Amino acid sequence: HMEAEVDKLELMFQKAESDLDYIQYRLEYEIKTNHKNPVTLLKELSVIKSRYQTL
Amino acid sequence: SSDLEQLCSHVNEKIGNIKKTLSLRNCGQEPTLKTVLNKIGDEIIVINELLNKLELEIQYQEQTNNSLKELCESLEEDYKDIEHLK
Repeated sequence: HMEAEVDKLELMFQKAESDLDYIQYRLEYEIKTNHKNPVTLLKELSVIKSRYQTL
Repeated sequence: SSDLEQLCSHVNEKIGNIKKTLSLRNCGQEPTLKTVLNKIGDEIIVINELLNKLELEIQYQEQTNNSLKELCESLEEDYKDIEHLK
């Protein structure tokens, strides 16, 4: 009974997961297919914002 | 950490991880972001050359203040010389 209801809830969550999983899978695909980045840009900006005050 | 909470964190991680891989796609594909990203990246190269210039101008500036001191020194010797004598 409620066990059945819960079986549903679990089923839904599992869907939501594979939903999310797909969205991700796609983004990764669009990403792979094309060819800077903010990551190294921060490191560079700290190297400058530092040796400016040093200098 | 409850089974409930642990689930949530599983969710937020999947959610968050998308949003990051999302911004990674946006910033590396969509043009308006991609320019402002190169505009920063270019302006890093210049603000880097502006450092090298500030580097030499410092090791120059010093070397004059060095001479502009070493002059001032010798110039209080030849005065204390003329202060004692006349």
